[PDB]
Amino acid sequence: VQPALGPANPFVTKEQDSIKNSITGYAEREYVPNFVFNQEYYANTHAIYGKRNFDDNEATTS
Amino acid sequence: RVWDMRTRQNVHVLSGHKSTVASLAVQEFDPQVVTGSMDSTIRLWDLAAGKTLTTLTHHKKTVRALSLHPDEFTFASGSSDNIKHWKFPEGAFMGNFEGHNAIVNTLSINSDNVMFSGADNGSMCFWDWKSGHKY
Amino acid sequence: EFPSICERCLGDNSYVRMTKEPLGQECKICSKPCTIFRWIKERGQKPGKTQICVGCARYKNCCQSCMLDLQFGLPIALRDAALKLVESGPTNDINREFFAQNQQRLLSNGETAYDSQEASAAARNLVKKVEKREXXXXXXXXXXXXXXASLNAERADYKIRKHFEQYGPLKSVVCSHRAKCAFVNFKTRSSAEIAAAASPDGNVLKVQWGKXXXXXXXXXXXXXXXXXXXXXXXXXXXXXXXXXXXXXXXXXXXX
Amino acid sequence: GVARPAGRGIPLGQAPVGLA
Amino acid sequence: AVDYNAIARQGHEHGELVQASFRDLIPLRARLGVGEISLEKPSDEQKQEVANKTKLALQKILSKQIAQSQPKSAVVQQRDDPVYIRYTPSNQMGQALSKQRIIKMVTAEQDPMEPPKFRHKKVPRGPPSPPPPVLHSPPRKVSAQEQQDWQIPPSISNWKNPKGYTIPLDKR
Amino acid sequence: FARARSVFERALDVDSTYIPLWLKYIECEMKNRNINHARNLFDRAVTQLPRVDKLWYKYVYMEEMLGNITGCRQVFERWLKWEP
Amino acid sequence: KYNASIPFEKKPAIGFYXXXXXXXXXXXXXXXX
Amino acid sequence: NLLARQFEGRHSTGVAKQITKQRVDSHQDLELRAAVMNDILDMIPEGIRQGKSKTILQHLSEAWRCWKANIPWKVPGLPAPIENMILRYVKSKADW
Amino acid sequence: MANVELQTSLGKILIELYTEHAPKTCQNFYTLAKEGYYDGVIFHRVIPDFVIQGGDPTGTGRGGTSIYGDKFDDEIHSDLHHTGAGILSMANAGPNTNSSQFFITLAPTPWLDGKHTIFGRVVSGLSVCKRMGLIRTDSSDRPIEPLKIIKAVAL
Amino acid sequence: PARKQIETRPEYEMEPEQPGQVYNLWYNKWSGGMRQDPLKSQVKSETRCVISRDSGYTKADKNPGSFFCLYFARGMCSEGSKCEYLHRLPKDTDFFNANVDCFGREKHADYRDDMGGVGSFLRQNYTLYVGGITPTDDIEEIVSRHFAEWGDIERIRVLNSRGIAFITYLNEANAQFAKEAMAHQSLECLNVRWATTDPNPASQARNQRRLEERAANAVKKLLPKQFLLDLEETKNGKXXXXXXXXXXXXXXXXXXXXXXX
RNA sequence: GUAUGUAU
RNA sequence: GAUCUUCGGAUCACUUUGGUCAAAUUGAAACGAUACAGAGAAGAUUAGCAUGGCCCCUGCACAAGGAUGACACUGCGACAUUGAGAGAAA
Ligand SMILES: [Mg+2]
Ligand SMILES: [Mg+2]
Ligand SMILES: [Mg+2]
Ligand SMILES: [Mg+2]
Ligand SMILES: [Zn+2]
Repeated sequence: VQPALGPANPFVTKEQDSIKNSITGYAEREYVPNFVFNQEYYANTHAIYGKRNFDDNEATTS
Repeated sequence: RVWDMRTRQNVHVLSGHKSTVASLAVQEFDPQVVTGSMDSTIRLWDLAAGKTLTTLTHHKKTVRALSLHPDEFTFASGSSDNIKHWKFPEGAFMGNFEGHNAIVNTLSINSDNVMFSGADNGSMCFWDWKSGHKY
Repeated sequence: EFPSICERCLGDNSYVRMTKEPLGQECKICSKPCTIFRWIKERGQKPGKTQICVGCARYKNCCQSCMLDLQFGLPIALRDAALKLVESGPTNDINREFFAQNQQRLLSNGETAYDSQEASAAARNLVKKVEKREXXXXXXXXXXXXXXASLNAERADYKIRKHFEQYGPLKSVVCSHRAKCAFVNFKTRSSAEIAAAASPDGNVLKVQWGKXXXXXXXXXXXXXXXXXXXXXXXXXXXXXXXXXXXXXXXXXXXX
Repeated sequence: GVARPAGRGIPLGQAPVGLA
Repeated sequence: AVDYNAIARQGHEHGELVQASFRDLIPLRARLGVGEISLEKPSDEQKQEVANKTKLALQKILSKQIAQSQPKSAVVQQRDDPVYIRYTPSNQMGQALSKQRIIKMVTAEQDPMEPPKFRHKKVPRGPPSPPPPVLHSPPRKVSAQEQQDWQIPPSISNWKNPKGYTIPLDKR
Repeated sequence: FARARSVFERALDVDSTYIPLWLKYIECEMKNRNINHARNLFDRAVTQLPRVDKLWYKYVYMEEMLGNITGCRQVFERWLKWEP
Repeated sequence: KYNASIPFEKKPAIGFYXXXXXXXXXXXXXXXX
Repeated sequence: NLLARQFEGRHSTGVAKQITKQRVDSHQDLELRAAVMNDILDMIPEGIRQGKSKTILQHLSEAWRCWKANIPWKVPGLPAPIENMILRYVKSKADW
Repeated sequence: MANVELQTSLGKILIELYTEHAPKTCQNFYTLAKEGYYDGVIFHRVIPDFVIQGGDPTGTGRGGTSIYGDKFDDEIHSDLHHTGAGILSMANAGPNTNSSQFFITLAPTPWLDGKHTIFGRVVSGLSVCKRMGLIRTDSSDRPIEPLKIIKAVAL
Repeated sequence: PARKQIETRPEYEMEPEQPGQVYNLWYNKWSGGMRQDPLKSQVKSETRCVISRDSGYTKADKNPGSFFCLYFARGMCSEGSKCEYLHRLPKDTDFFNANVDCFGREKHADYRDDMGGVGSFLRQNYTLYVGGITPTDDIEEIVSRHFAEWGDIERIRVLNSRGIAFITYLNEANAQFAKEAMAHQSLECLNVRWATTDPNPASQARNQRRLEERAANAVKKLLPKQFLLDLEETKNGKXXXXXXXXXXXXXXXXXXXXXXX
């Protein structure tokens, strides 16, 4: 780990503090099997629709 | 211009000098490419990057010769001024062969430390690479 | 090597499928070949698209689609006028190609960042800079014209609209700053009669009942009404303005 | 198959591969 | 001269070999503060490092030249591995901070036909890297007889004397 | 300012070692009186070419009119390291 | 009864000494007009 | 090749003209009149004004012309160096 | 109660050491200066109107050790505070983690009182600490030209 | 809900300039003599929309982040009731972002020569350039009647010498919206164009001042509350004692002080 | 009176 | 839905949408009409090659044409003085 050490710059606004590879945020490569990503993506969307729908629509079942 | 033997296709434009690049020399190790011009200058070149390392200006007129010493790791630059004589990576100056009063085109180096400089008068002075004395 | 793109456009979802296309449109500012990045935001939304090359949206510092500045959220033009931070100014067809290429020449060689502390100091300074800057004889002659729905508001437009609309149904409203007057026309006379008595001697007023060369005559009438308001609060130009003030009323009565 | 030397990059993020 | 030699160096992006002092005109035999002069021509294990460095570099350029030179008619390749990524955002405006968001990049596969998508705009080239110190030997004395001995009389033709410019017959 | 102070800079890229451009560019600053502006620009030349005597004399001469004498010496000292 | 935005800028050099010099230069152009 | 011309236009002015028979006599000269612009620049010492660089040529030519006609070409005081410059770079021409 | 002289690439800095207050803090600093430990080290942090820290042999940020072994305890007194511009004080990574690293304030710092061990104040070279603290930096507050410590003399 | 102003629509076929415009299959226009007739001479619109009568609910209203229909402002949105895009005026809430014109069409680099239907994203214009008919001095009653309906106005100028008007607007969205609706209407057809910077120095400074004020308001939400607390506190004090007290307490800087205590 | 450009 | 098999319970199938406008004046060629002027080399007629680019068209073209395609600058100066005479300011 080895911490930095020092007084820490006091001025530092919100915009400087994050470590960013590409301006907005850090971006790095990933290796997720696609089926997991597709499976993950749909579940998230339903939740977003549900809030807009305002309906929970129960739980997924057999 | 640096050309690719096989595919007959230029790779590099060594863009910098501002006039007739009247001489070249080429090596295995860095400073692989040595120019010399009417600018009365010399660069030492990155064959990978296409950019100049050093920028060696100690001449006053057109550099009508370069040449690498067989073993020594050194390169004499000529002209109608001081027939200069240099080191490497930095290039940092070494000495001046002094005594040629003409416009010299040729800096031919030998294995047994003999230069030959022929000028546009026919004046042919042979030199000695350790001292500077022309014999 | 994904794009700039702010958080604001990517949208509600965490996972986002998007497609690059290595040589689509040449950038608008930059005017040179770049990569188009396309994606969807929501369910039945029409999909996004990056409009700028990264080389530029480095310099300009904004969401390669939204173009809203990353720090604040205001537009890029709005930002450069007010804050005046980097002070860019080509705004041409051809000069803007080179100028913006010249900044890409600058930043690429020597990485001169967009300092956010000094940027924020410009804003808090601009905030404080805003705050420091900031009758019986009438009604009788009025009623004589009423017997024989528009009010002249003598002595800004949005406030003139606000204070008059709340006293009846409006037909239309006017203003002239050089004129320094506004003719408020109502739909009914009952409202215009009520609004006259309500807005008499009020701040935001003379509320009566309404009735190259044009620029110089109206600009002359501005200097006349300016000295007319200044005198009442408290010489040759004042007398000459009185002669011009008398000459206008004679033309109005005769016509 | 071919070999190479070292490197051992550090990831800024933690947590599993698929989540985020 | 300690804080001023960083005037000639400014810019360049590679200026540590640039000259500065009078020392630079001084031969290597006299620098004063020099242990030993190495005239030998390095080694074999650098020779083979360099040759690898150069040859790999040229190849990446030559390949990309061949790509632009020929448009590769019908030769359409699908880099068809969906590149997955995670993107850690840096408190941009404020608010939500992180999450990390996994982007999934894909290459839209260019229609074979469509011709080039933009014109060749011609714009004047940018300005060069600022120059270096000149460091000449000291200018030699000339004399007024020498500068007269290089007097060049304007020549005048037997035939090609265009424009006007009349010349008397005793100057021919 | 800009249009003027760019054009000389722009033209100095085309030929560094033209002395008559160097000077012309210097004089036009001090005719509008910004000395600090010029004192950097004067240094640039000095460095860029040491065997241009015309620059060296003209470097100090400005200094006397300007004032402080301790500036003149540090300037005059670093001309003696070239040992003319 | 070229002007728009300068042709090609080429900034002076570097901050060694210069903000006060620019302050007086801006108002002078208005007087010259 | 024709389509790319139609959605791009022609590249920057230059490319390369590749001699041919029409433009050989011209381009021969152009080089000679820039290898005398070389040799003078270097024949002239370290401070004797460059108002001769262009000037030397109008002799060269007149010299050449003089040869073709067979008239001799004595010239009042010019540097015996630059007499030869020009007797030499004529002799070349008079071969080719 | 002995002073120390620092020779940098900009100018010379003389500093009093309050050894009467802090014996160990002025035992560590004084020993390394004489040994030739601070020689050729860069002031790796520089902040306009705050500090210019130093004491990094590794040239990283996470470097430097003490003469004792690795890290030693702080010694705070209410007599010594950060009221001024040019105050020598030891940097740290918590309560009890003082390495060789020190720093020189450029303005008053009330909020650093009670955390860091103050052990001296700059007598001569106050012009050097103001000029050194206005150098061009990268976004990681590192100077673009490495401001070296040439020699550490112990007076 | 909604009104379909014209159910039928318009089908385009033409032979202008009688003897052969040819038609350039590449870019769908005709080509012949009398290019001056194409530059000028635009023919009056067949319909204008009335706001109160036509406006209503849509399929867009249900969707949060939609645009307005271009054909609504033209006054011919054949769909009307079941139109995909909004059928109202742009309010302060509607918002939008930089590179997008209110109607969805993307903005461009830097204007047209003749000033077209969309403007640049490099400079902001809340204004409108017009060319109108001139009966008497009741023109200003006519102008203020119509243009006020399309949106909240800042200031109507009407030059009587040259029949022209520089109409600024409160919301930038109304300006883009206003130009389309006003354009190609009778009070010849009114001519609507984006406004060049008005001549003279004083006026520009006045406009610059307004834009700067607009920016300050936009920034103002952003700034920290303590910074917000200050300027406001100082103005109220116009306090010193309080400031002094604050200073004493102080003696990520705020965060660091907070962390200590 | 065009080859070729300048203005609306 | 189909196939096994307790009415439970399996198993097979899994997120479309090549978009510079969502409806041909005001966001992607200019040429054309008209008017003027009306074609290099120091008499007049006349072939040409080059030359330099922020000018370009025709052409697969690193041929060739397009008037030799068209367009094309030439004060300064890095300033000494000499010796005499007159003038105003210290
Ligand atoms: Mg031709
Ligand atoms: Mg001809
Ligand atoms: Mg012909
Ligand atoms: Mg030609
Ligand atoms: Zn771009």
